[PDB]
Amino acid sequence: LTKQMNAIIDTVINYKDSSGRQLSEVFIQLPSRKELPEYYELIRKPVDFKKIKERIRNHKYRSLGDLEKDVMLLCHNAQTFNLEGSQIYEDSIVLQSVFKSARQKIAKE
Amino acid sequence: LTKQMNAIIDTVINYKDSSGRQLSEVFIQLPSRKELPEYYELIRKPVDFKKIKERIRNHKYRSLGDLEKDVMLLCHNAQTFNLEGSQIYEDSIVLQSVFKSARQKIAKE
Amino acid sequence: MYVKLISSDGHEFIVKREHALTSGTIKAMLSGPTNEVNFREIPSHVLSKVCMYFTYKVRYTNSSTEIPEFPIAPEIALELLMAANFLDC
Amino acid sequence: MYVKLISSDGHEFIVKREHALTSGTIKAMLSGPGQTNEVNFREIPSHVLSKVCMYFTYKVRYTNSSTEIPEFPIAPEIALELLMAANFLDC
Amino acid sequence: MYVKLISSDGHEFIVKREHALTSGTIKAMLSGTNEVNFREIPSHVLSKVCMYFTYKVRYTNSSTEIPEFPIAPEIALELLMAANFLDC
Amino acid sequence: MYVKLISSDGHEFIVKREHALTSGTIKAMLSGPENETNEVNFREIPSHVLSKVCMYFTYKVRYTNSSTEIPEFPIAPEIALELLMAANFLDC
Amino acid sequence: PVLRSVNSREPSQVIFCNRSPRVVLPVWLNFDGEPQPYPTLPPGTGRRIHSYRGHLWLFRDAGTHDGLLVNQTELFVPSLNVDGQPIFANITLPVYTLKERCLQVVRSLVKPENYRRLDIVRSLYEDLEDHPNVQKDLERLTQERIAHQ
Amino acid sequence: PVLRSVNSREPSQVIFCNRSPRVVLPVWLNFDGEPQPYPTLPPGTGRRIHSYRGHLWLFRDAGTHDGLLVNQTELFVPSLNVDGQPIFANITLPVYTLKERCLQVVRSLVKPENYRRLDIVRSLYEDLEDHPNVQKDLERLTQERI
Amino acid sequence: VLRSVNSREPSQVIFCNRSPRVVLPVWLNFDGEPQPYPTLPPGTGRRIHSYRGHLWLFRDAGTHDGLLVNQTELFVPSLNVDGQPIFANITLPVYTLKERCLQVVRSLVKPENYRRLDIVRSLYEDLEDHPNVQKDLERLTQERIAHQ
Amino acid sequence: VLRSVNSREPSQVIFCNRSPRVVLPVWLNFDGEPQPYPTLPPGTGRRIHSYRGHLWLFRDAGTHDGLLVNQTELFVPSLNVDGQPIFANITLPVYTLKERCLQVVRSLVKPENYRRLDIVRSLYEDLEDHPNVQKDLERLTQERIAHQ
Amino acid sequence: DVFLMIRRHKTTIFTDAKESSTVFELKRIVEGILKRPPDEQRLYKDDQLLDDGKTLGECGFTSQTARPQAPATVGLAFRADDTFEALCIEPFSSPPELPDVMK
Amino acid sequence: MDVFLMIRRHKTTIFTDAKESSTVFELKRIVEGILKRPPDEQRLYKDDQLLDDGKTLGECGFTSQTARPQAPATVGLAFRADDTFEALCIEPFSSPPELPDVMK
Ligand SMILES: Cc1ncsc1-c1ccc([C@H](C)NC(=O)[C@@H]2C[C@@H](O)CN2C(=O)[C@@H](c2cc(O[C@@H](C)CN3CC[C@@H](N4CCN5c6cc(-c7ccccc7O)nnc6NC[C@H]5C4)C3)no2)C(C)C)cc1
Ligand SMILES: Cc1ncsc1-c1ccc([C@H](C)NC(=O)[C@@H]2C[C@@H](O)CN2C(=O)[C@@H](c2cc(O[C@@H](C)CN3CC[C@@H](N4CCN5c6cc(-c7ccccc7O)nnc6NC[C@H]5C4)C3)no2)C(C)C)cc1
Ligand SMILES: Cc1ncsc1-c1ccc([C@H](C)NC(=O)[C@@H]2C[C@@H](O)CN2C(=O)[C@@H](c2cc(O[C@@H](C)CN3CC[C@@H](N4CCN5c6cc(-c7ccccc7O)nnc6NC[C@H]5C4)C3)no2)C(C)C)cc1
Repeated sequence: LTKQMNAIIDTVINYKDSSGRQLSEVFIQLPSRKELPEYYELIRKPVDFKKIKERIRNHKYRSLGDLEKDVMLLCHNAQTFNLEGSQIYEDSIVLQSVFKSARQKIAKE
Repeated sequence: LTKQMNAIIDTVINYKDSSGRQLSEVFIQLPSRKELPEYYELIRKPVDFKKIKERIRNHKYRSLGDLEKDVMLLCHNAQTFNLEGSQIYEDSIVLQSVFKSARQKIAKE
Repeated sequence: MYVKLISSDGHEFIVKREHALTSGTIKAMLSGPTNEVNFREIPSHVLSKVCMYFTYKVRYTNSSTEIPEFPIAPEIALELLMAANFLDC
Repeated sequence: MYVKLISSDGHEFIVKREHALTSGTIKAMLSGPGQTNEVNFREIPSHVLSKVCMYFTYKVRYTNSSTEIPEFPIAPEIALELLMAANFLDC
Repeated sequence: MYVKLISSDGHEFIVKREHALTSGTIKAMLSGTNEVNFREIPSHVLSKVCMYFTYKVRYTNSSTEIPEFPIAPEIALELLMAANFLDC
Repeated sequence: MYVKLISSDGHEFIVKREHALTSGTIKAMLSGPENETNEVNFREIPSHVLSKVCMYFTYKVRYTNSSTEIPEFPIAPEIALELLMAANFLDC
Repeated sequence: PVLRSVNSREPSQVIFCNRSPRVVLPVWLNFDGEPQPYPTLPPGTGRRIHSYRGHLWLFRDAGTHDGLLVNQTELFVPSLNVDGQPIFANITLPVYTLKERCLQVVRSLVKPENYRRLDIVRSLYEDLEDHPNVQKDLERLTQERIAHQ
Repeated sequence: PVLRSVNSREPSQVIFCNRSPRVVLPVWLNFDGEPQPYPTLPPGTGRRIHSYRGHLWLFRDAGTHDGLLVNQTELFVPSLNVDGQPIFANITLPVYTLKERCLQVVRSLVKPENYRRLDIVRSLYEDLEDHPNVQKDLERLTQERI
Repeated sequence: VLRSVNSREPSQVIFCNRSPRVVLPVWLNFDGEPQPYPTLPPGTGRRIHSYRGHLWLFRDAGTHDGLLVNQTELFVPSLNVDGQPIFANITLPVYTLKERCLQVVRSLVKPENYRRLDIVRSLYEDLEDHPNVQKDLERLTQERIAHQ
Repeated sequence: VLRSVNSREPSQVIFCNRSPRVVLPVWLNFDGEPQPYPTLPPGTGRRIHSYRGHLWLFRDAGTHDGLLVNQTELFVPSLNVDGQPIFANITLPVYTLKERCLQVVRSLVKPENYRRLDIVRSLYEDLEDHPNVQKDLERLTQERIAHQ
Repeated sequence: DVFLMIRRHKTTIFTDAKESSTVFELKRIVEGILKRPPDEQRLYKDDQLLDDGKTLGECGFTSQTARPQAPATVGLAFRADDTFEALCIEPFSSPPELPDVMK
Repeated sequence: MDVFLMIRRHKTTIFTDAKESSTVFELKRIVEGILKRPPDEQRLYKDDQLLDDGKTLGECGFTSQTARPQAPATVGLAFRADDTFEALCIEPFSSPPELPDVMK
C-alpha cells in the first residue's frame, strides 16, 4: 500500500504540463503565517504536499480514499483563497484531475 | 563585568524617547546585503546591537571601553554614511548620549 | 470546469463545478470514482435559485466590498429551505 | 536648515545643509567640536565657491534619480581653480 | 436665534444665526446686526450659499460618510464669486 | 525616383516615391496599369491639407523603426477635420 | 473564559459604522466574558463611541439575533488609538449559508406557533425553532480557538 | 521630517475602503517622509492590502489631487493587528469649504488656458490656477502639529 | 493567456516615460484583469518594485491611446541578473495619420458633439470607438492563438 | 570571473545613448578581453543582435570615462520573453566634482603639459591616472570576490 | 462585472462576464463550454437580436441589472444547416399559490 | 516644473529651489526664514523688473529649462530702509585669472 501511495503522490508532484513547467512545486510547501496571514485566516485546515508525504510515512491515511480526501482538501483550499482564473487555481483543478488518473492506474492494473 | 555590560546594552535598547517609541528597533538587526548593497559598499565594519550581545557572551570585549568603541562604531556607521537629520541619524546621536549616561551610572555608583 | 444539475421537471442547469461543490451533499455525490446529477425532488424555480446562491456565495465570500442581502421571495422561501437543507448549502 | 559658506573676497553663500554635506571636508568641519552655521574659506574665491554650490545643487538633485542625467558644465576659465577647490573639499 | 440675508434682487433668506456665521465675512459684518444686505449677490446664488451653511453645519464631524455638495454648471461661476466674497 | 501629388487649388508636391506609397490609395493609383506615372491629382484635397499629408509621410518613413523616443506628430485644430477626411481617403 | 475584555485603563475612541441593511446590536463582552447589550445602530449610520484598549466586541441583528461581521471577522478588539485618530469598526452582512438564510426569511413570514403547519421535516422544524443566540455562537467561537491555541 | 513611516518589520493587514464617489489615490509616506503613489481604488470598493505597523498613509482624488479623509482624519497609521483581525481605513469626502468646492467644479468645466476668460478677480484666478497638491498639504499638516 | 504569473522573486524595474504624454502603467493581475497604477509624467523615470513574470502594459492616462514599451505592446520583467535593474522604455508608436487625427478631434470635441461635425458617419463611428485596454487585450490573445 | 558565456541563443538588445557623449560599447569576449564595438552618437539608439549571457560595458569613446547602463556598470541581456527586445539605457553617472574637473583639465591640456600646471603634486598624479576599462575590470573582480 | 443566465429551451448556463467584454467574446466562451462553433448560435436580449460586436455595457447589462444572485437573462439559439429558430421560451417550474401561513 | 534659483542681494547669495507654480510671495517668506526680514520689507526682481507678490514664478518668466540646478536663474533682492527701498545692488563675483597658455 505504501509503494502504491508513493507512486500516486510522486506522479502528481513530478507531473509537468505541455509547456514543460511543473504544477506541484508551489503546492509542495505551504507559506509561513508571518509571510501570508490571509491564508491562515481564510483556510480552515492548511495541508501541503510534504505534509501528505509526512502522513504516508506515519501511516495516518488508512486507505487510498483517505489520501485522496486531503489532496482534494488542499487543492480546494487553494481554489478558495486564490482566484477562479489564477495560475495556482487552475493547476489545483489539474492536480485533482492528475491525482484521479494516477490513483486509477496504480490501484487497478 | 558581564552583569554590568548587560545593564548598559539593555538600557540603550529598551530606551524609549518622549513620544513612547523605541529607538533601537531599527538598529536591533543589520539588513542583508541582498536587501541593501550600498550599506556594505560604504560601511567598512558593519555591526548591530545583536552582534554586540553576541560579543558580550563570547567575551571579545575585555573592558567597558571596548564595548563603547564598537557602539560608537555602529552609531558613527550611521553618522558618516547616513543622512544628517534623518530618523536613524539623530537616534544614533541619542543612542551614543544614552550609552554614555548608562555606562556612567552602572560603572560608578 | 462546468457541471450539469437537472431539476424534477427536467430543466438543465450548467454551472461551474467549484460553484456546485459549495453543497456538501453534491460534493459527496460528485467526489470519487460524473458531470450530470439529477434531483427527482427539486423543481426548476427552486434549483435555478439554488445555483444563483452558489454564484452569490462564491463571489462575495472574502470580498472587501460590503455584502448585499441574498433575496428570497415568499413564493419560493419554503421549497428553497427544503432544497437548501437537502443540499447542505 | 541652511548653512553659510563664505568666500575669500567675502561673499556669503546660503545653501541647504544636506546640499553642503556632499563635501566630506565640510562634513568634518561642521560635525567637529568647533565652538555651527558658518564656514570660512580664506583661499577659495567667490567665482569658484559659487560653482562649488551649483555642484551641490546638481549632485543632490540628480542622484537616486534614474533615466537621464545632464553634463555638469565647467568653463575653461574656472576649470583649474575649481579642480583645486574640488580636491580640498571631498568632492 | 435666526438671521435675515437679503439678495441683490431683494429676496429675504431667514437662516439660523450659527449657520450664517460659517461665513467669516458675515461674522465680521454682524459681530461687534440681525439683517445683512448683499448688493452684488443674486437670489439663485445666495439661496445656494445658505444650502451650503445647512450642509457644512450638518456634516462637519459626521462619522456617517459625507455626500458631495453638488453645484450645477449654470451657477458654478457666480457661486465661486459669492463663495470667495464670503469667507467660507 | 520622386512622385508629384497635385492639390485641388493646383499646388504641386514632389515627394520620394517610397514616402508616397505609405498611402494604400496612392499605391493603388500608381501600381495600377508610361506605367507607374509620376503625377496624381486630388480634386477634393486642398494644399494646406495635402502639404501636411506629405509631412506625415516624411515623419512615418523617418521614425518607423527608430528604437528610442519618437516625437508627437502635431495637428493644429484648424486643420484637424479636413486632415482626418484626407487621411481616411488616402488610407495613410 | 478565553473570550473576554481585558481591564486596560487606556481609552480607545472607536467608530461603529453599520453598513448592513439591518438594525445592529453592539454586544460588549465584559471582563468575566458575559455578553452586554448596548444601544442599537440604525442601518447606514455611524457613531463615535468611547471604549477601552483590549475590550472585545461583537455585533448582531437587534431584531432577530442573526450573526454579523466587523472588519470581515466575527470579533472586534480596538487597537490603542494613535495620535487621537479613531479606530473604525465596519459592520456588515456575512455570507449566510443558503439554509440559515432561508430559515431567517421563513421565521420572518410565519408565526412561531405555525412552524408546525409547514410540510417540512421535523429536523427543519427544530432548526426553525432554534433562533440564533450570542451564547451558542460564543461557545462555537471558543472551540474554533482551541485548534489555533 | 516629522511626518514619516517607521520601519517596523511587523506586517499589518489593512482594508482600504473607498466610500467617496471619486477614484482614490492611496499615498504612502516613506521613512524619509516622501509621498509614494500607490494603485488607485475605484469608487465604492475595498481591498485588503499588506502594509506594516507604524506606516503612515494619506488618500486623495487620483484625478484632481483634492484632499480626502480616512477614519474622519487626514492621516492613517495601521495599529498592530489584534488576533489577526484586519484594520480598516474608511476613505470619505471631507466637507470642503464652499470656495474650494466651487474651484473644484469650475476647474472641472473650464480648460486652464480659459481661466483667463472668467469675469472674476485676479485673486480668484490665482486660486483656480493653484491646483491642490499633497506636498503643499503635508507642509500645512506639519505646521498644524508644530 | 495574459497571466502575470505569481513569482515571489522580486524584479526591480525602471519605468522610463519617453512619450510626450502622461503614461498610465497597467499591471495585469493573476486573474488577468487590468489594474491601473500611478501615472508617469512625460520625461520622467522611476524605479518600481515588480516581480519576475509579471505582465505590464502602458497607455495615455487621458485618452487611453496605445503606447509601446521596448518597441512592443507588453513588458514582462526578466529575472534580474546580478541585481542589475531591468529597463522599460515607454514611447509613442507611429500612429496611422487617421488614428492620429481621430486622437486630435476626440481631444477638441465633446463626445456628445461628435454627431454635430460635418463629416461622414463612418468617421463619426471611428471617433466613437475610443481606444480601450480590454478590447486591445482581447486582440492580443487572438494574436497568440494565431501564433499557435 | 568576468566574461561572456557562449550560449548560441540570440538576444535582441536596444543600445540607447542618453549621455551627452559619444559612447563606446565594449563587449567582454568569452576569454574576458574587452572588445571595442562601433560608437553610438549622443541621443541615438540601435537594435544590436547580441546573445544570452553576453556581458557588455559602455564608455566615453574619447576620454574612456566610465558610463552607466540601467544605473549599473555591466549589462548582460536576459533571454527575450515573447520576442520582446531588452533595453540598455546608457547614461552619465554623477561624477565627483574632482573627477569631473580632472575630465575637463585632461580635455584642455596635453598630457606632457600636466607638468606645467601650478597645482598640487597629488593632482598631477590624478590627471595622469586616465580612466581605463582594464583597471576598472580588475576592480570589479575584487568587488565580486568580496560579495562571495 | 455582469452576471448572466444564457438559456436554450431546456438548458441554462450561469456564467461570468465583464461589462467591457463584447457579445462576440461571450459566444466564444459558450463555444468553449457547449462545444459548438461560435457562428452557429444567435443571442437575444429579452428576445430581441443582439449586435455581434457591442459591449455588454452598451447592450444594457450593468451592475444594477446583472448581480450574481439575480443574473440578467439572455436568450440563445441553435441554427443548423440554415434553420432559423423562433425563441422558444420554456418557463422554469412554477411555485404553488402563496400559503395562507406566509400571508 | 521645478526651478533652481540664486536669490542675491549685495554680497549675499541664497541657493534654493521652488515650483514654477509657487508664488513670488512664498519666495519672500523663504528669504524671511533665512535673512529674518518680512515680505513687506523685501522687493524681488527678475533682472530689473519688480515681481508682484501674487504672480507665480512661472508667470514672472522663470522656467525649468532656464533655471536648472547647475545654471540657476538669478532673482535680485532689495530691503527697505524706513519709507524707501534701497536700489537693487548685486555685487559681482570675483574674476578668474586669464587662461594659462597650456589650456588653449
Ligand atoms: C493593491 C493596492 N491598492 C492600493 S494600495 C495597494 C497596494 C498596497 C500594498 C502593496 C505591497 C504588497 N505592500 C507594500 O508595498 C507595503 C505598503 C507600505 O507600508 C510600504 N510597503 C512596502 O512593501 C515597502 C516597505 C517594505 C517594508 O518593510 C520593512 C519593515 C523592511 N524593509 C527592508 C529593510 C528595511 N530597511 C529600512 C532601513 N534601510 C536602511 C537605510 C540605511 C541608510 C539610511 C540613511 C542613510 C544611509 C543608509 O545606509 N541603511 N541601512 C538600511 N537598511 C535597509 C534599508 C531598508 C525596509 N517597509 O516598507 C517596500 C516597497 C520598500 C501593493 C499594493
Ligand atoms: C510608483 C509607481 N509609479 C508607477 S507604477 C508605481 C508602483 C508600482 C508598484 C507598486 C507596488 C508596491 N507594487 C506592486 O503593486 C507590484 C507590481 C506588480 O508586480 C504587482 N505587485 C504587487 O505587489 C502584487 C503582488 C505582490 C506579490 O508578492 C508575492 C509574489 C509574494 N507573496 C508572498 C507569498 C506568495 N504566495 C505564496 C503561495 N500562496 C498560496 C499558497 C497556497 C497553497 C500552497 C500549498 C498547499 C496548498 C495551498 O493552498 N494556496 N494559495 C496561495 N495563495 C497566495 C500565494 C502567495 C505571495 N505578488 O503580487 C500585489 C498588489 C497583489 C507601487 C507603485
Ligand atoms: C552596429 C553596432 N553598434 C554598436 S554595437 C554594434 C554591433 C552589434 C553586433 C555586431 C555583430 C553582428 N554581432 C556581434 O558582434 C555579437 C555581439 C556580441 O554578442 C558578440 N558577437 C558575436 O557575434 C560573437 C559571437 C558570435 C556567436 O555566435 C554563436 C553564439 C553561434 N555559435 C554557433 C555554434 C555555437 N557554439 C556551440 C558550442 N561550440 C563548441 C563545441 C565544442 C564541443 C562540443 C561537443 C563535444 C566536443 C566539443 O569540443 N567545443 N567547442 C566549442 N566552441 C564553439 C562553440 C560554438 C555558437 N557567439 O559569439 C563573435 C564576435 C565571436 C556588430 C556590431
